[PDB]
Amino acid sequence: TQSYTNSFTRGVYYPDKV
Amino acid sequence: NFNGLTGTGVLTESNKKFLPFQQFGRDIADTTDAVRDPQTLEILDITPCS
Repeated sequence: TQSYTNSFTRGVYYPDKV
Repeated sequence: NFNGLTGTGVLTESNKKFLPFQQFGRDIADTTDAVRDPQTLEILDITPCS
């Protein structure tokens, strides 16, 4: 069910249009 | 002026790979070096005037 993996590189996006 | 971004220079039509979410381009020195046409998709490099 609800396990817990770490967020390796998960968690970055693009805050720009540059 | 294209989409509120004013300036002065010479356009030279580059083939810079702008992605769909990219409308402006800034160089290593945080200086504008390329832009997209708000109407068409041509990528024009803003080169400096004489």
